Amino acid sequence: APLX
Amino acid sequence: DRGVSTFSPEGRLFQVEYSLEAIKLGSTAIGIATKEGVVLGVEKRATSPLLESDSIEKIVEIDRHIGCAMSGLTADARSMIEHARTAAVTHNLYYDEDINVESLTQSVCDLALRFGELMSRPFGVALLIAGHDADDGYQLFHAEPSGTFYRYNAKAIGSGSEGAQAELLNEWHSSLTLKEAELLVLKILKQVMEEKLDENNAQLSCITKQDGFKIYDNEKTAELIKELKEKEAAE
Amino acid sequence: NNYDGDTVTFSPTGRLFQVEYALEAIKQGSVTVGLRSNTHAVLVALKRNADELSSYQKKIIKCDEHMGLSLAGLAPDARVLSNYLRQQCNYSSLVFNRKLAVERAGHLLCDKAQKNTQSYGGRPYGVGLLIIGYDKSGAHLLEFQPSGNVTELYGTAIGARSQGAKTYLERTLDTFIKIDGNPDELIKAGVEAISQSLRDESLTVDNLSIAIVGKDTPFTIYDGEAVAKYI
Amino acid sequence: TTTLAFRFQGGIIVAVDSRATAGNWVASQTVKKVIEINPFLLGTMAGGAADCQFWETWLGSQCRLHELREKERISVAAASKILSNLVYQYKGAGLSMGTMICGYTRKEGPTIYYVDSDGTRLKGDIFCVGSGQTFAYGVLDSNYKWDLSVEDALYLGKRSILAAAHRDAYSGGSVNLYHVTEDGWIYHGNHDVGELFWKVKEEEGSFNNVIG
Amino acid sequence: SDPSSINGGIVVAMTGKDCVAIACDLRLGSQSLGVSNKFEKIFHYGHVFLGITGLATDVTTLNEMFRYKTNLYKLKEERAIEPETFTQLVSSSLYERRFGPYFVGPVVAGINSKSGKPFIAGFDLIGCIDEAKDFIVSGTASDQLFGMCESLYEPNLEPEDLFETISQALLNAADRDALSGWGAVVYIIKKDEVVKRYLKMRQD
Amino acid sequence: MDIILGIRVQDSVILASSKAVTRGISVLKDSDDKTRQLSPHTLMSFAGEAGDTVQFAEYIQANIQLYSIREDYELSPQAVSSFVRQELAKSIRSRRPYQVNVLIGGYDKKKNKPELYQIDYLGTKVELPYGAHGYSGFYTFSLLDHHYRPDMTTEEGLDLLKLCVQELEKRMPMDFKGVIVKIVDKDGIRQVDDF
Amino acid sequence: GSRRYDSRTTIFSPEGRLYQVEYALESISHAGTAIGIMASDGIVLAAERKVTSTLLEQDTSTEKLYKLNDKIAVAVAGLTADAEILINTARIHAQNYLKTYNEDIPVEILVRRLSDIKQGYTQHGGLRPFGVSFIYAGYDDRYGYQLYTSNPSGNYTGWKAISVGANTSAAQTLLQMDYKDDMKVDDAIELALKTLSKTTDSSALTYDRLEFATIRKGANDGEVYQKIFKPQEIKDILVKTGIT
Amino acid sequence: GYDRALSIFSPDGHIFQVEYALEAVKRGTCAVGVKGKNCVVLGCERRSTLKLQDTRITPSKVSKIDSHVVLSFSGLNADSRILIEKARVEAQSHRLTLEDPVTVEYLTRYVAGVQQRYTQSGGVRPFGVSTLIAGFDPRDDEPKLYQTEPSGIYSSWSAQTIGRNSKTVREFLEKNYDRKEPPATVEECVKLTVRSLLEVVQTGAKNIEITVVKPDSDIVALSSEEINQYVTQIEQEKQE
Amino acid sequence: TQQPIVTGTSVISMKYDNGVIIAADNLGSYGSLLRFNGVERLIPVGDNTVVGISGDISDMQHIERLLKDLVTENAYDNPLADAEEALEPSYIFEYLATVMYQRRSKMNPLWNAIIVAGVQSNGDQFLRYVNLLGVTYSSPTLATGFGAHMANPLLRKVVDRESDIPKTTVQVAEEAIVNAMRVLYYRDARSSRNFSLAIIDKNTGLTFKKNLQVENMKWDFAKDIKGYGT
Amino acid sequence: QFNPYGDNGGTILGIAGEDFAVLAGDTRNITDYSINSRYEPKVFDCGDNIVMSANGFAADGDALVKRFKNSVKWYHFDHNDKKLSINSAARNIQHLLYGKRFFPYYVHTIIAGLDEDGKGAVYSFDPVGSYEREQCRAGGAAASLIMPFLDNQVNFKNQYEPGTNGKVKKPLKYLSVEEVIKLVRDSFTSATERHIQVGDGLEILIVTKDGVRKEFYELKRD
Ligand SMILES: [Mg+2]
Ligand SMILES: [Mg+2]
Repeated sequence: APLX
Repeated sequence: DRGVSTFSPEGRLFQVEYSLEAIKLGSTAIGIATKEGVVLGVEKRATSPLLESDSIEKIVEIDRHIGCAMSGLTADARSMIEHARTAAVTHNLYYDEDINVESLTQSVCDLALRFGELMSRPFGVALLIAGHDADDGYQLFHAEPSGTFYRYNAKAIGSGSEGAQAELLNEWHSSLTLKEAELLVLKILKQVMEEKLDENNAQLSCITKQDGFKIYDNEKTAELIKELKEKEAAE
Repeated sequence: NNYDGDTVTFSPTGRLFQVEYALEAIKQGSVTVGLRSNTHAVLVALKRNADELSSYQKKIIKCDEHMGLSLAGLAPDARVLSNYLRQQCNYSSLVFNRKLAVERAGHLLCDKAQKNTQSYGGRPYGVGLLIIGYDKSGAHLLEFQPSGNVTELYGTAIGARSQGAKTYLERTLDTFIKIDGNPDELIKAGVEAISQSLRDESLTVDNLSIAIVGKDTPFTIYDGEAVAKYI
Repeated sequence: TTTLAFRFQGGIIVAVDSRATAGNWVASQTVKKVIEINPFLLGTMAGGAADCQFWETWLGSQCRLHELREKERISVAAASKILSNLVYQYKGAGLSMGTMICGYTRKEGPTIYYVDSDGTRLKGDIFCVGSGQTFAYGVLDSNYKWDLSVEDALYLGKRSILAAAHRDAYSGGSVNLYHVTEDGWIYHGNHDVGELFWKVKEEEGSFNNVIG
Repeated sequence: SDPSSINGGIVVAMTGKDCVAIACDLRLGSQSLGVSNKFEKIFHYGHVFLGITGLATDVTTLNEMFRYKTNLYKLKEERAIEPETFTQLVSSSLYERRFGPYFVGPVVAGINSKSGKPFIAGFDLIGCIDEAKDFIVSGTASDQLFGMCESLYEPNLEPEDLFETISQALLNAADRDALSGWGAVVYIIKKDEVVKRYLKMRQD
Repeated sequence: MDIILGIRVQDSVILASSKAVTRGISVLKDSDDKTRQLSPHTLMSFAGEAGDTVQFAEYIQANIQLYSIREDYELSPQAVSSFVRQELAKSIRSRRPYQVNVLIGGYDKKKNKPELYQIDYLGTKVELPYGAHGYSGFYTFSLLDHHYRPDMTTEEGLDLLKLCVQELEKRMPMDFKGVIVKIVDKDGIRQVDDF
Repeated sequence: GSRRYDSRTTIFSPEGRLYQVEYALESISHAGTAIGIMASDGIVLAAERKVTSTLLEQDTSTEKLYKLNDKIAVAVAGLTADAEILINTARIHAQNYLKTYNEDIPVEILVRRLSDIKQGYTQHGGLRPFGVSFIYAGYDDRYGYQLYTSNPSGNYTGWKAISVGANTSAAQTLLQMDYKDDMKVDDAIELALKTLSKTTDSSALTYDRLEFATIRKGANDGEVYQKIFKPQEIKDILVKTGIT
Repeated sequence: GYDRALSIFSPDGHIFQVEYALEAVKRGTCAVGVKGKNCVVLGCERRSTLKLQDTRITPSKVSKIDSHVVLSFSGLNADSRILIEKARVEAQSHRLTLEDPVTVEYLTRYVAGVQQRYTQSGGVRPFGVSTLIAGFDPRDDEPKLYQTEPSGIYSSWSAQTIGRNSKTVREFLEKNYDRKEPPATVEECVKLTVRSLLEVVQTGAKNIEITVVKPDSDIVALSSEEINQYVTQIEQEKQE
Repeated sequence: TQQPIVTGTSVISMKYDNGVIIAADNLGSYGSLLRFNGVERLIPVGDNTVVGISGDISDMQHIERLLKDLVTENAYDNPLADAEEALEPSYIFEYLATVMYQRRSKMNPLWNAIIVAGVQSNGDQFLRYVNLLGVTYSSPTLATGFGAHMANPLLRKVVDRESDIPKTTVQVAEEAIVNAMRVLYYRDARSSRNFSLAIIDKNTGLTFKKNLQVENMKWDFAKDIKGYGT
Repeated sequence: QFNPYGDNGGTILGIAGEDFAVLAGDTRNITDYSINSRYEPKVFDCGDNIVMSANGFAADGDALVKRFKNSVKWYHFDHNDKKLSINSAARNIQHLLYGKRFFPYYVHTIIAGLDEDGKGAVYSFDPVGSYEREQCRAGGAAASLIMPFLDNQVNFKNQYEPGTNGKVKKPLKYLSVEEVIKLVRDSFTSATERHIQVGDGLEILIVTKDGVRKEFYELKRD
């Protein structure tokens, strides 16, 4: 899952 | 004694029928639905002149597009409003949209029969739920402690309800403007109220698509009261 | 008299008065009719209003694509029972990939109503239901009573003055059962059936409620201008 | 991520990048890392994309319920504390959030709160949050004065994100600008780094490390 | 991160002729760092004395717990608890936390007011009673205390002589342990008088 | 978090607490006040795990304030310290313990005496003339062992405290951005603004 | 169902009274009188045992006066069994406070909590209330010597001198007559015994039908001592004041 | 758990248990609240059938909920302690989460909500208590006075009284209180409050309690002599 | 969290023009020990479905009991239990698939790979797979374990896509299945020579064949193989 | 130790036009180096003109689609047969995914349809519920191969107007359904060439105001  | 969830021989729930008598003792609340908006008005009915009338809160916001008026044991309405607000906001969280007025009303009415031997007794308060949504437009609902709700073009609840309802039967038509509806609520409230109607002992509100739910100021209502008296004298 | 305080008490003649009082709430309710052929099943319901300013209380509820019912009595109790049916129909689809048989639907409602007639604190359901559906064994019509008794029928009616429609359908039995592959005619027969229960009032456009399910027809409800065809 | 917000003479500037990454894979260049809670409240997102997005929109619902119940817009302090108390309940479960709650109220004035997933809650004038926070700090701190004009403050916030977008591999995409005043927040556009970098390089004369 | 040796400390008890002695050091530290030189490890409930070594938070907690329980005992029983009975109460209370124990090494000492008999006892962290005619030892210098007591001790010592023996046992044991020392206290207990003496010892 | 110190002198208790809040390779704040007033004559400083510290401090504050309103009376510093110790002693065997170390500086109005209590996250309480938590103690304790006297004034205590901060600023690896100093005496709690 | 047999112990009368609380107070009015008198240098607790039999073991007996902790005691009027339930709860509560704060519990805090327990039985649970009235006598360093009373309603009040149980009306009038603020313990002892002697339903007041206790600072320097009187000590104090 | 529905509707639409709880309030000692231009004063009756009382330790009639809000009551004394405790806990909880003390309206709304809950919960009877809640909102100088009752309804009052003979003192306040000009000072407000109680009380000795609340957590209780001076002054003006 | 103890190897299957065929050997292995030889791993449900199970045998027996109970429960208050409301292969599968996925979600799986073969009421062939993870899929040919690696390639030469199904007879289909079982006996170290085979046809119904043996094997060339090189 | 997750391979792709939207996905299903099925669809019509695909671990994918389809059904029951808008569906799916934040659905989810103004819409999700509306998204095993091609051909990234000195960008414009299907087919044939888990068949679901249409194309089977 992506992070920012 | 006897069970709380007991049926009478006529096929009605004793406690629900008795709570309806409590609502008849309550202060008058009137709602009128138009194509320009829905108007909600209530009798405040202060028990004493020392009581600061602006603290009497019988018209209440549920969401921006839904408002609510009450009559009966008004303390019972607090948890109903709390549930309504949570239901409205929760639906916006889950679906990124406004919740339909009918769906809100149905959610509030689900609480009604959750009593027995759940809470110990039915609610002793009736609610007028007014709002707008994109599908069915401007709507007015009467929510009872029986768990039943009817949509209305116009409706009165409380002590002066049966007299006010008969008046609403004659006056309502499908082309009423918002201004016409405002005056009509004031007119009918003044007829059924005990004390003389003014800006301090009566309160108006409305819900429109554009501006949402708004409770009127005492200054704004006072001018509508003055506009009403002048028009009745003018013929 | 002394034996009607709760549902857990039998009378000396073996009657359950609370269940009988619940049955009485159905008799006060507005009339609704059910009938079927071999291809379709139809519900017709007379809706009731509070006054001329109010809406007409909706009588018919959809349970699945192939099943639904009409109500007479306490509407909130119909909402509870219909919701249970929606869940049971749904459980059957998700777990078994199987449309719930209308007969099992009846058995499940019976058992749910029964539990409320044998325990202290609770009360019987105060509503009667007419369940229609189309499943693997064709069209079906059921009658639910809150005593727990569920009955499969060709046609029936419940509510106030339901005896008129029930007599009519008993006469018309041989005719309407063979209305196969013709929805509009089966509805006409149902609309004529409910007309035998009318007094001083007639069927108007915002008064009549019709529902139909069948071989190549999902459960759908008709209100408003869509029922003007049948008046 | 690189996000910042700083307080100054003319209110609050809020600036964020728009990149999302899954390891070295650039997942998105168009992520909205500012959430508009109400006309006077903003929230910034850094860390777990779902964690931030889910709980900050949830925060918005809690703020709406406050103003319905209390007939008054929620304070920045109370709004930030709802979020910090929420994440504290989940402490140890593995939530990843670096957020900034920025807004104006009458009693508080312009206010910024830093809130993160290990329960830290700090009031302050300047914060930079995310994998590129240090790069933003470097430019922001060395050019910050309280007496910056609205025009200069907007540019500095924009320029600080650009600095981080350039140097931090996990920052980039575009810059989203916001200005918070006594009258509420004002959006100052989406600025693609693709064009913004060269425009800034030419006009400012900076970024001499890069082949022109 | 061994709970029984974070804070340090020692307790020792001995019997004599119609008397008992119980002694402890005063150190409380955090591993290498000495923090407090006033941390007494001996408490009393009526005429029954309890010394506790180990994790200091549990030492404090258990003192408060046994004060609690002996106070309720006295109210209901209308008499002071005796050493033999208190020993059983300590054992029950520790075993109640079998799989989440207090990290302690308690030592009971006292004279039974009815029989006049000197009594001492020791426990492990989970309640096992260790009764002894001669001496009980506990703490981070327990090996050292065992060695000192076993060699120095003789039966039926007079109160004044018993003081010298127990003091020398503690002092010389403490000086061979990094986590024990920083002062010491000795209790001499006779049938109806109790003397408390602070010892001069090296402060490193 | 990191540096919290305490000194009890003749007539007052002085608490000094570092201003830095660091996360990763960034000092996020240099003006953080690591203390809460529990009652008019009782102050608590704190250091430890992020989030836990403030959450614990404010929880204790709420409980003492609740007690004050209920009884219309101020708990003694000894009573407050025992309450705090028990909460930490409970916490250490919880599913997720509070990793917070505290100093409690109070002035007992009934005894007319200052009191300083050092309590770690395990619930280890001691009353001390001077105290410290974390790596600070490894420098300050020996320093105070040498220079401290029990009959010192508040001013002498502040000079003694300056000597500690100077030593820490010389030998400590991290920049803790100075300290906020607060005094607890018969007249209550006040902050020294120029340190 | 079981609704049929429910007495509804926690409801209001049409007049706004709690039936069960009122009837519990009626029960207490037949119990042996207990008197508390607060002096400047101590407190006296005096109580009359309920009609005694000559074969009752008098010395190893406890009916009226109970010790809650070293600084607080109570005189009981009502059902003894009910009182012991409450006394054990109060004893535990005192120890909880001491464990938490390392200080002896202030008298009012103990009284309030015990009174709150009584209140609960009148508002919820459907159980009968405790048929007990207490006189609390105790000392703490905030208010010094204190007398309180609580009753089945869970309502408590503070007093200089007070009686519970039988003949409180007559007893209170007599206390109100002879009590003054600068009174000493030894005078209060005499007042307590004189009042019981006049209000008693018995023929004559004797040592075997009494329980007696004092709470003085008459120990050695700034500390409080509880003296539960022995039979012979009550016999002597009864002679010393000239009642027998 | 005990489940019985004790509060239920009767054929005429009344909840008798709630109405009988109001009778308990009517039995209680009189309490009065009067708000001035810059203050609120809470006056309370204390019955004099109780001599030999210890007034140092006896529970006071007016209770501090927080440093800026107070609560007085009429009715069952034991019942009031439960409401006061809950209110005090909520006051601290509000400060903890909102980082701001409660408004008087919010605190009143909470207490009223508790009372309402006990009117439709199984196994419980309503509180036999009506409260007067007075104080000042944080950073606000506008006086606030609210009233609650067993049913759960609450409202704001310029001046109000509850308890026994409250209808007599309400009559007094209705003609003696001008909305256009409230008591301009502390002295004027206390005097009007003492006057109103003197219509009902008996002697102005140790029968009247007065508590004055001013803005920014400024609450103080008057002593006997201070109150007695108002009693002495009012009686001398009366003989005219 | 489990580990399989007594285990069954491959289950293989395919569709043909009028129905489906499924097969599995009669072995219950205990690690490398070929412990039990009379194990039936094909379980019929009614006259229209056969469930073939590989993996843990204790869990297989549990699933047997569940299917057995499902037949009993379906018959309750059901006059059409042997007609329109009889258990379909699709119902049986979805039930098992639900159970398998629920058990994996509770981190306590039924350690099995399952193939449900049958014919629907409208005549359509049913063939679908489900395993311990709750993973489901359908194909003209399906196989578990080693069968997936060795049987599928052979069975796909007969029915490579949907359009090949009408062109494939029961004779050709059974021949391919029997051949695949021989290949598995050559190459799978936890296979036996004895196996069961089931045919569910839309016309002739359920035919259950027990005690089949692998035969016509090629071993003679082994005599010519000497040493490992030189 | 039991591992509750698996990887069923395959890849999916969503593109939005002016008055339409497509959601494509290959029909291959795999575990490790074996093919389970050459035709196992994973793009589904969920009603209300919403198409959905949850690619990754197929068991989780099927469970999610199943739950969302059910969510649509109950949305009708509870809100008077109201049409579930694509934005409302997206938010609902976020809560479905985040509800299992600490035991996630191992899938990349994409939905497609029309917004309330009749314009094409594509929404994409991460495994735990983070979502975003886009013109363009590829998901699954070959997402890293296809997505940059889509950036170039749908959003005209890195393409400048010839002769403008790299100053004027190629202007954005909507693509016709014919042009979009060309890009989908080329995207999948390219992905089939270079990714082992992609092949067998391609199924495209096209969504307009008239409904949902299907198109199928063969892909290489090696
Ligand atoms: Mg040593
Ligand atoms: Mg050393």
